[PDB]
Amino acid sequence: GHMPLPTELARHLTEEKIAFVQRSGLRAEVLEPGYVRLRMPGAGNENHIGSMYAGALFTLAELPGGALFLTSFDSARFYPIVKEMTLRFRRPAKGDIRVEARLDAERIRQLETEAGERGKAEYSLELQLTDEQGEVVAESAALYQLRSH
Amino acid sequence: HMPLPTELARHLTEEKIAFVQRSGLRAEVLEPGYVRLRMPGAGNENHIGSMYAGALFTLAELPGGALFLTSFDSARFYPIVKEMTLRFRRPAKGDIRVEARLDAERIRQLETEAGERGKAEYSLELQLTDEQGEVVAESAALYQLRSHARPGS
Repeated sequence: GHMPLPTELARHLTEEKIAFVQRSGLRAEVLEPGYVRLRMPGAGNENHIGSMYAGALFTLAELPGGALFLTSFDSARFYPIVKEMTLRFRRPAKGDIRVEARLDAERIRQLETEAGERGKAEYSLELQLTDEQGEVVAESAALYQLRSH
Repeated sequence: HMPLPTELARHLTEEKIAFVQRSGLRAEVLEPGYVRLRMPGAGNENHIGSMYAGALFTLAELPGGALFLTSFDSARFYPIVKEMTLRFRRPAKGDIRVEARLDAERIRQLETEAGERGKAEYSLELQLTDEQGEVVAESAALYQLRSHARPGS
């Protein structure tokens, strides 16, 4: 079905399940069906020139893929496969950086219909990572393949 | 010649950036125009039995900075990554490695252009491999070698 895990529990999962992610201090601000918002703290994630390291920005952009899948898709029937991800670093990322990712229920229905019928469906997430002033510091594009069990 | 002695270059590569240090990334070879790094599988696993995508990205991305440390005046210039594509080929199990190079001539062209114009771009197209030599991921990235601007300018 599409019943997401109880929120508070899902937040701990998102922030702690993967040690690599847990060590970065990544926090989940919102975990809803069709909408996730995460925050990567600047502290501890700085690079060699006073801004967020590219790998931390990548992690922030990558996580919504799995988080949004769990809150929006029927995980008992399908599973996601990430084919590739592209990051564009537009400006120095200073302070805490956030990202929002959306996929409405209608889109999920179309995708799962296709995945169910043909065995797989392709979809993507194009996100904007923003700083405290709302400026876009980086943009990501991730190509996913919805696969049926 | 070498812009930095080996142990110092290795220390900077593995520890200058805390995010990288925490991952346990190790430099196997660091020389002008050539670097080889290794990301341990232990501690970098995702929830499904293979290396987390973020660890793969870090391994694939760092060669840009490592080559900078071994090939250029690392006080006069600094590197930045502009854009990068990472393609996942198969679950990455065990320790994963990557190697990258810049020929002598390209190094000269880059420092000259960065010195005269303030910036110069260089790209890297790399393959990450597991202990059996299987290609687990492939990346393409654009970096910029930049000179420090004069404060107040």
